[PDB]
Amino acid sequence: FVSNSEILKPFEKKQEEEKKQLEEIRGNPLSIGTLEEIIDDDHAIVTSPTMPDYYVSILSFVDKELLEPGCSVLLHHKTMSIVGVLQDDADPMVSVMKMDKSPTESYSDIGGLESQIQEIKESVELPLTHPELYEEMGIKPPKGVILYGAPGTGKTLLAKAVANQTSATFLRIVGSELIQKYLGDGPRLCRQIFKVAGENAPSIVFIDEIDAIGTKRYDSNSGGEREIQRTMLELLNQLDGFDDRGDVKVIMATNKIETLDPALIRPGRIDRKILFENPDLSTKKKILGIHTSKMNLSEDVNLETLVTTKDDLSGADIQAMCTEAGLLALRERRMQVTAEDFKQAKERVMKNKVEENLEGLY
Amino acid sequence: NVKDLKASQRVCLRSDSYMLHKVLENKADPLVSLMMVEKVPDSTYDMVGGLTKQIKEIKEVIELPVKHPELFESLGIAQPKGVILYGPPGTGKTLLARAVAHHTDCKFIRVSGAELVQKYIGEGSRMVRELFVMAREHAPSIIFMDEIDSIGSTRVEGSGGGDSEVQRTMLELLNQLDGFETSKNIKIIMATNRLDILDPALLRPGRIDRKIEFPPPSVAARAEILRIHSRKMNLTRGINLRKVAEKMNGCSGADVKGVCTEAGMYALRERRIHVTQEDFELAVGKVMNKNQET
Amino acid sequence: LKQTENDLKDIEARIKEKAGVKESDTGLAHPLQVARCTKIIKGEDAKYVINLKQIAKFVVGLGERVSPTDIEEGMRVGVDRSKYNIELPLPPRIDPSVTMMTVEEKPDVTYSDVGGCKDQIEKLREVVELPLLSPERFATLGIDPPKGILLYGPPGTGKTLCARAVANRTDATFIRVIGSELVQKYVGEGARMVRELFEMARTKKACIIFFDEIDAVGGARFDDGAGGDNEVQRTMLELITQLDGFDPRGNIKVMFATNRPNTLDPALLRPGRIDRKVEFSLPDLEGRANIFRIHSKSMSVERGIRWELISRLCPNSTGAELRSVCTEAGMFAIRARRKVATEKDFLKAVDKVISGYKKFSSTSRYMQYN
Amino acid sequence: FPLPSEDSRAQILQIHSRKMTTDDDINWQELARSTDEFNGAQLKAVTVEAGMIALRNGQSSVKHEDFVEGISEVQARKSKSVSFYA
Amino acid sequence: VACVPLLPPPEDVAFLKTAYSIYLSQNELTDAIALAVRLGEEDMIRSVFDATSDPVMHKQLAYILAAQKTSFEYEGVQDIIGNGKLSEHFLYLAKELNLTGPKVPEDIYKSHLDNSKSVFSSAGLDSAQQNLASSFVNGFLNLGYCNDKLIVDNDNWVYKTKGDGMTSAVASIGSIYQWNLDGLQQLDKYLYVDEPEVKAGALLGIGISASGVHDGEVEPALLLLQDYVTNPDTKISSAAILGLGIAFAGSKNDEVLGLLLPIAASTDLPIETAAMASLALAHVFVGTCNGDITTSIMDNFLERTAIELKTDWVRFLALALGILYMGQGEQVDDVLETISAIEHPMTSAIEVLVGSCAYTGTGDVLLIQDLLHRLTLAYAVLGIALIALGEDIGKEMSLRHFGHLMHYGNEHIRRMVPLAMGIVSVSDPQMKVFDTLTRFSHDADLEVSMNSIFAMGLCGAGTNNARLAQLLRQLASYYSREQDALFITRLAQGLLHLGKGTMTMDVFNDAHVLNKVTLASILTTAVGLVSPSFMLKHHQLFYMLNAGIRPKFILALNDEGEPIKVNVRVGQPVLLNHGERAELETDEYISYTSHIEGVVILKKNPDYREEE
Repeated sequence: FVSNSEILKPFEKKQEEEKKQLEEIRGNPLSIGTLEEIIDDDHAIVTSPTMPDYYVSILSFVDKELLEPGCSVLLHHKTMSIVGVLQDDADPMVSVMKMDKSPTESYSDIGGLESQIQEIKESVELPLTHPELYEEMGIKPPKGVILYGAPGTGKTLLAKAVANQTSATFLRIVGSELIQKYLGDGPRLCRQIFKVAGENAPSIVFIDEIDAIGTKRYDSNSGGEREIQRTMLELLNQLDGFDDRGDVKVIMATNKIETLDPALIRPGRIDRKILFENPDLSTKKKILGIHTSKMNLSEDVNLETLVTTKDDLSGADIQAMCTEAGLLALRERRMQVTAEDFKQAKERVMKNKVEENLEGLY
Repeated sequence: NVKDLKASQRVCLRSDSYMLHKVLENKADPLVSLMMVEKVPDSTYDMVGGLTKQIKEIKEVIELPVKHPELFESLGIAQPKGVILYGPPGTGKTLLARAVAHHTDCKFIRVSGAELVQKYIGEGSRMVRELFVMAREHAPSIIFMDEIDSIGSTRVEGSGGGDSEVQRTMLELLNQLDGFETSKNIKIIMATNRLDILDPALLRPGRIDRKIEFPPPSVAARAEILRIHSRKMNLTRGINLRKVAEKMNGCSGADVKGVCTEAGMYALRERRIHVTQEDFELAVGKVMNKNQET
Repeated sequence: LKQTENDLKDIEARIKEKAGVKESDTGLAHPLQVARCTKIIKGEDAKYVINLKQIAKFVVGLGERVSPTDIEEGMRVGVDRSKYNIELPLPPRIDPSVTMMTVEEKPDVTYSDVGGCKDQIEKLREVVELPLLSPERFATLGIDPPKGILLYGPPGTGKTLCARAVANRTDATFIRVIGSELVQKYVGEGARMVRELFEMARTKKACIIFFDEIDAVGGARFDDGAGGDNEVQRTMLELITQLDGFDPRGNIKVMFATNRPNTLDPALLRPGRIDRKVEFSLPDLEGRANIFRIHSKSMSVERGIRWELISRLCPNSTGAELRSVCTEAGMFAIRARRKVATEKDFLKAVDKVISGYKKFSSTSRYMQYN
Repeated sequence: FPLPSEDSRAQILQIHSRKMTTDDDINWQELARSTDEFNGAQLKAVTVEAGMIALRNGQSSVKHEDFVEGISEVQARKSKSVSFYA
Repeated sequence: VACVPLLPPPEDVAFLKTAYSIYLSQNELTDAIALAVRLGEEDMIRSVFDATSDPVMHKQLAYILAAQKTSFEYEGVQDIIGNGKLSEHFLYLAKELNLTGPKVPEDIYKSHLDNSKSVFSSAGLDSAQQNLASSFVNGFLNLGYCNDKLIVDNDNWVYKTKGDGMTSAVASIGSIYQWNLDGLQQLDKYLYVDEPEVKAGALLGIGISASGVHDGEVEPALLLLQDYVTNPDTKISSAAILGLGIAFAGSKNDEVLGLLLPIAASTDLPIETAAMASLALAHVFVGTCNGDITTSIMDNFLERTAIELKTDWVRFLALALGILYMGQGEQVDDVLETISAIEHPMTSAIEVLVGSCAYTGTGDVLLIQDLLHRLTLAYAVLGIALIALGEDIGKEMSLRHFGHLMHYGNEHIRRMVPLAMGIVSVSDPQMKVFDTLTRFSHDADLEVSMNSIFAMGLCGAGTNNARLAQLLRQLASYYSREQDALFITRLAQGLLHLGKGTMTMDVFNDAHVLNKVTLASILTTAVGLVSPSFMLKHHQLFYMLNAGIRPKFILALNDEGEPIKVNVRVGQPVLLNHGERAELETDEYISYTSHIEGVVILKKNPDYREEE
C-alpha cells in the first residue's frame, strides 16, 4: 500500500509500543465480568460466580456508549480492573426469537382474494421502503394489523406472502407459551423482545391463535385467574403506554377476537379488520386454477366442474384435496391424477372439518 | 496456532498464568443432558404387530417427502405434514411409533411433553428453538411428541394449562419450517387415545392429513406379541400361540408382554428351564385383576 | 483510528489515574449491593471495619469519627442491608444496587385532547408545576399541593396521551415503572427492590415517577386471595409504608393508571395517598373542535371547508377516536388519490370509521363504579 | 374507628386548621352538619383543598365559604352533571 | 453519457465532444443539452438545436434546457430563444424565452405551493443572543410568499447588537424577495433611514434577488455596487462586496470586474479592512475561458509590505484560483506552469488546488498519490478529497486516505475532517454520512470543532425533515458553551426549512451535470465560517449560498395552461397526482421524444384518449 512508507513510519512505532502497554493491563486470564453501573469517577462493579470484591476503577479503551449496564466486559489480570468489552452476537438468552432468512413467497395461491389483499398492503408494505407522505400530510400511519377468522385459508397465508414482500427483517414471536401456570412470566419476556430488537427498524411480529388473554367483563381487574389477565396488561404498554417510531409491528391472527379486541387495539394505533369470506364463482377459479399451474392431471376433466356447486372450500381445503388425490395417483407412479380421486378427496374434507349449523331459510 | 483450534475442545491451561500449553483431548462423548435420539432402534421389522394397514398408510407419509421430495414438485403438489395415530389401550403405541424411522432411512427424536412445560422463566419456550437446532444438525430424523401420547387408557391430554400448549406449539412449528424456512425434511408424528380436546385450529386439511385408527383386540390380535416375544423367551413346542390366546382377554400389545413376564415368575417356583401351557392360565386372571381396578 | 491514538494520552494518564489508587494498593483493585472491602486494612473505638458477606460478618456499635480519612480499601462503605450507616468520611451511601430501572430522557408528547382537559390539565399543573413556581403560598396559606392522583378511563384514548404530554413540560427526571412485571417470584423483588427506588427518590431530588398497571398491584379481595397474589397485595401495602411515617411531597409525585377507578382495594383508594382524582369521560362537542384543528395544523386542507357539519356526524367521542377519522381520511388520499383533505373525505370517514368500521368492540358499559 | 359525629369532626378539623389563616367567620358546628360519614382522612382533604379554591381568586386567606368550596372539590363525586339541574 | 469516466481515468474529455451526432435523424435534444460545455466552446451548442422541425417540442425545450445554469446563462446562449423570437426560422416560441430566463416561473411556483400549503413566520422578537438566530430562519420560512408586510411593523430590528451582527440585516429578510421581480419595490425601502450599520448590510439582501436574472435586469446593478462604496466608513464597502457577490451567478460580465479591479488595487489592509473584492471574483468567471483575473493576483504577491502584514486577505486568493478554473480543463494547463515559475515562501499550498479542479466528479490516481508526499500546506488539503464529488467507489479505496484527515498527534488535522463527507452529500442526504456525528465540541481546542453543526444543515438539503430529529432539540442545551455556538445551532434549522422546506440545492439535472454555482459558493467557505476563527475576517460568509438556489420541478404538461395527472412510485400517495414533489422516479405512459422526469409533453391516440 502507498502509505506503508511515508504515513506508516510515524505510526507503527507507536502501534507496537501501545500493544506492550496493553499486555501490562491485560495478561492472559482476561477475566470476563459484568458491569452493573457506570460511574462518572470511572469506577465499576465486578460480577462473577466466585463472588468477587473489588474497588476497580474504569480504565481506557472503553467509552460511555460501549459500557452497558449488565453486559459482559474484560478485566485486568491482577487488579481485575475493566479493560475491554464482550461483543454480543448469535442467539441471546431471552425467549425464542428468529434471526433472518429469505423466504420465497408471492401472490399466487391466494389469488382471487385481491379485494382484501391490496388493503393490508397499504398500511404495511407501502409505509416501509418509501418513508414519505407523512411529512406533507402529517397523519401517523397505523402500527400493526389485526385479522380474525379462519387461519391458513388464505387470510393467514396472506401474511406469509407479505413477509417476503417487505424485503427486510421479519420477526415471528410465539404467543402460546405465555399461558404457563407460573404467574408473572408473561409481561417479562415480552418487554425484552421489543427493547433489544428496537435497533433494527423492520419487525412485523406475527402471533397466531391466542384464546386465553382478555378476561375483563364488567370491571377492569376482576378476581379471576392471574395467569391470564395480567399477561395482557403488558401489551397495553407496547401499543399505548410506550410507543416507538413505527419500527415494532404486532400482528395477531386468531379465530374470534371480538371479546379480545377492545382491551388492546385502541382507537387508531392499529386499524385493520379482515374476516373469512365465502368466495364467489370468480374467486374459486383463481384459487383452484393457480394451484394447478405446476400440477398435471387428465385433460378430459375440467377444473371448474366442481366449482359451480360446492360448500365453503378455501385454499386450505384445496391443499389437502391436491395432496390426498396426489398420493393415490403416485402409488401407480403417474404425474396425472384421475377424476375419481377428485371427488373422493372432496368428500372426506367436507365430511370432517366442514360442518354447518343446519340453519336454513331465515 | 489458532487455525488448528476447533470449537469446544478440551485443552490444558497453566495454574497461575492460565496459559494454554497443548490440546489434551477432544469434545466430550455425552451430549446435552437427556438425549433420546435413536437411529435404527431395537424395533426393525416385527416387534409390535398389526402393521398390515399401518405400513401402507405410513409409507406415503414419511418416506416420500424425506427420501425423494422431488416427486411432489414434479407432480405439482406440496409435502404432507404430521400424522396422528390412535388406538385401543393396552398396546404400546409409543414403542410402535419408534419403528417408523427404520424403513425411512432417518433417525427418531423423542420429546417429553410434560417436561416441556416449565414454570418461572419458561425453558420450553427456548427448548422449541433448542430442539430446532438439533433438528437442523441432523436432517434425516423424526421428532416425536411424548408424554402426551397414549401408552394405555388416557382421559385428558390437554386443558387450559400447559398440557394443551404442546399441541399449540405445533402451530408455530409448521409455520417455521414452511412459512419461514420453506424447507422441511422432518415430519413430527403425533399420538392420542380418544378424541376430546382437539380443536378445529389444530386439525386442518393438510396440517393433519388423516388420523389413523388401530384395530381392536381380537382372537387373532392376542397372538400379536406371542408370535414375536416368544423368540427371546424360552417356551416349549406344545405352546399353541392361537389356541392359548383364545383363553385370554383384553390383552394385545402391552399386556401380552406382561402376561409373558408373569409366566417367567411362575417358572421360578418350579425352578425349571421350561414354561408350559399350564403356567399361562395362572397369568390370565392375575393380569386382568389389575386392569379391572379403578 | 480515533481510539488507537486516544489510548496514547490515556495510558499515560492511567498512571495519573493510578495515582489515586496509590493511596491504597492493598487487596489488588457509588452504586453497591452490600458494602464490601478487603480486610479494611486502613479502618471508645478508633478504627472502623465492617463487612457483610459469606465470610467474616462484622458489626460495630459506635462510630462517627475519622479513622479512614474518606475512602478506604474496597471503596464501598455505606448504606446496605439498611441498619448500617457510615456517614462522617464522605460516604458512598444510599446508592442503587443491582436492579432493573427504566430511565429515559425527554418523553416528548404534544397536545392530544384539550376538549374537556381545559381545567382538567390545570389540576395536573397544580401537582408538579405549582410547587416549582411560587412555594411561598404554601407556607402562608397552610395548604399543600396534591401528591397522589388517579387516572381511570378507556385505554389511552387521549387520557394517557395527556399524562405523557404534561410530564414533558415538567423538565425533571422521568422514570416509568409498571405493575405487570412487578410480580416476579421472590418476596421483596416487587417491594423491597422497588423500595430502593422510593428511598432514592428522597435522596435524588427533581424526580417524577408514574406508577403504571395498578390492576396487577391492587384490587379488591373477598376470600383474601387464591394464593400467589399476597406479595401482589403486599406491594400495595408497601406503597403505603413510604407514605405512612414520613415523606416530602415536593420532589416526589404519585400517579396511577387503570381502566376503572374503584377496582382497587377500597382501603387503597382512601384519601391521603390520592389527593385528587382525574375524571376522564366523553367531553362535549364544541370543546373537541380544537382537536380537529390540532390534527389540521400540519395537515394540508382545502380552503373553504366547514367543520361545523363534520362535527355533527360525530357523536360524543375522545381525542384518539377523532384522529382515527383523519387517519382513514389520509387513506382516502392513498387509494382514491386525493390532492388534499376535502370535506367529502371527512363527512364520509365518520360514517366509514365510526359507523362503518368501528361497529362493535368499544368500551361503553364497562365503567360504572365498582 | 367509629363514624365521627358533628362535634367529633369539629375537633378533627381543628387540628389541621392550626396552620391555616382564616377570617374568623367560620362556625364549627355549621360545617360538620353538612358532612356525613367523613373520617379524618377525608376531613384533612377539606382543609388542604380549601386554599386551592382561593388560589385562582387571589385571596390572602381562606374564609367560611372556602371551606364549603372544599366540599365542592371532587373527592366523593360531588361534581355537577346535566338534566335535572343546570 | 454518464459512463464516460468509469473504467479509465478521465484523461480526455473527447467522449463529450460528439454525441448528438447520432441524433441528427430525429433530433433528440434531451441528453444532448450538455456536451461541448465545460470546455468554453459554445459554437457546437447552437448547431444542436438547428435540426428542430417540431413547433410543439419548444414547450418541452424550455424547462429541460434552462436547468443547465452556469454554462447556459452565458450571454447569447440563454437568449438563443429570444434571438429568433421575432423572426422565427425554426418557429422558436416567444414565451419559451420567459420560460428559460426565470422571469415568469416565480408566478407558477407560487401557485403550486398552495397544494401543500405552508407555515408562515414573523416577529423576529428580541434577545440579541437568540435574535440574530430568530431572523435567520424567519426569512427562509417565507420564501414563495410575502410576509414582509408584518416585518415593516417592526421599528427597531435589533438595537441590542453591535459589531457585524448589527451590520448585516436585510440579508436575513431579503430571501423572501429572492427571484421576485415585484418584491424589489419593498426591498428598496430598506435603503433610507433605518440604522447606520443596518444600512451597511442593505446591499447584501438586494443581490439575493438578482442571482440568475443578471441578464434580464430591468435596472443596472453596477451602479448599486458603487453607491454603498462612496459612503463613509470604507469598511462598509468591503462588507458590501458580497452584496452583489450573491448575484455573480449568471453570464460573463466585464462591467462588475472593471469596478472591483481598482478596489483590490487600493491595498490598505490594516486601516479600513478592504480590498477584499478579489475574494468574491471567484463566482464571476465560471464555465468560461478567461485569464484576466489571474493577472491582478500575481502582482499582489511580491509586495508583503507593512500594510500587507495581514494574514487573512493573503489567504483569500487561494480559493479564488480553484473556483475560476474548476471544470474548464483548457486554460488550466497554462496555469500549472504559470504560478509555479515564481517561488515564494508559501507557494505550493495554493496552486495545487487548481490542478485538482480540472476534472470534477472522478478521482485521479496520479494527482492523489503526488499530493501525499507534498503535504507530509493549509489549502493543499482540499485538492485531494474533493477531486471526485460524484463517485463513491473512490472513497472505498481512499478509506486510508480519509484517515490522513483524522488520527495524528497534531490536533489541527482533526479540524478539517468534517468537510470530507460534508461537501459531497451537501446536495442530497446519504446513509453513512449522518453516522459521523458523535462528539465534537467536547475536545480541548474550540477552533478544532466548528463545521460539526454547520455540516448538519449543509448535508440537510432535502425534504421537509431529515435524520437530525434526534439531535434537533438536543443542540439547544449547548448555549452554555459559547455565545456564538447558539447561533450555530440555528444554521442547521435554517437550511432544513429553507424555501418552506421544499426548496433546496440538489444534484438533480436533466443533463446529468452537477451545479457549478452551488459547488462554488460552498467551496467559497473553506477554513472557518465566522470571524473568531484565526484572525478577524467577516460574519457575512453565510448568505452566499443563495446564488445557486432555484426550485426544482416535476410536472407533466401537454400545455402550459392544461396540466395532467402524473404517476410516481413514491407514496406512504402511490402514483401521486400532479402538483407535488418526487425523487428520481419515472412515469407510466409514453411521451413523444423523451419520457423522463421533469416537464415533458405527452401525446395520446385520437381514437382512444384519456382526459382528466
